[PDB]
Amino acid sequence: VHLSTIQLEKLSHPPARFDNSFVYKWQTKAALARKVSGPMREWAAELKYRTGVHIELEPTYPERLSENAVQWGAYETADDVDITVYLFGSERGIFNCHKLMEAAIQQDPVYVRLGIFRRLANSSEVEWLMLRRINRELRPPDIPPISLKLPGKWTLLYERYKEAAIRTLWEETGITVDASNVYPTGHLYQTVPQYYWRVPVRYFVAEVPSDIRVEGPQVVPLQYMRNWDARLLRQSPDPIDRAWAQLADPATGCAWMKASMIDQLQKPLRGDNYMAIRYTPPPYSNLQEVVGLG
RNA sequence: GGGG
Repeated sequence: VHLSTIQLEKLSHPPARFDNSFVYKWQTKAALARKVSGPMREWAAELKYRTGVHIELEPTYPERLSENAVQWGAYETADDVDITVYLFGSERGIFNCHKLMEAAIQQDPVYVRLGIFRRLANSSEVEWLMLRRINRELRPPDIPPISLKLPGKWTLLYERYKEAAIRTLWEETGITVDASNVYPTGHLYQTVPQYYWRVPVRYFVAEVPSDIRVEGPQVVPLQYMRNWDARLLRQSPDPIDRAWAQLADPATGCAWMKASMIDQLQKPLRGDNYMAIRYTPPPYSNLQEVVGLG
């Protein structure tokens, strides 16, 4: 796959807070600094590949991040959070990186999810392809160790929503879907000031043939659950594990599950209507009836 | 900086 103005204030001398590179500073809000670092620090890593400059963020007034009620007091939303961006690199680096950021501020970095479903014989219900990605141990305090997810990752710099959903679908399942068969189904943005770095998420759906070859993760494959012990996990007290043993393929790390099961499994850590809120097809797709979410 |  094919992998208004920002006022930078040059620091004549670097503060010992970080100790012949140049150092530039940008004072802005989390509404904008969210996009220069991106969904998973990935847009920052890409600004690093393209220009070589390193980026670091820090709240300007972290003390306001501890108050509950509202220059002083609690922040109302995560977008009013004051953020200080520091750029480290050559002068041509900060220069080249400066416009890339000025094009990134106008984009909308998001996480993307492609709900892949298949029809069943003797059926009006459908099954969805499910993954279990094991999260890094350097993760915020509200993110569990293992995430039961549908295929999808995040957009790259300059990448549109649906192409990212198509790209990252193949990266985690080896399945190739055509753009004419992907339909947008919704978007969520639920963040709180303390999680000022959270980006929204765009949702899509598509139907694959019932006999489709599910190869599994094609990128970072050891970052997903596979080759588990069938009996060991069958006695786990977590209902998701007990569901993973019964349904998932240990060779690929993928499982086909009904929407009545997904919402039940996701109910503790998400709530009700998990599938219907995210993956309800639009009427023009002739898919609402076959999906069964209405 | 993981939309479970």
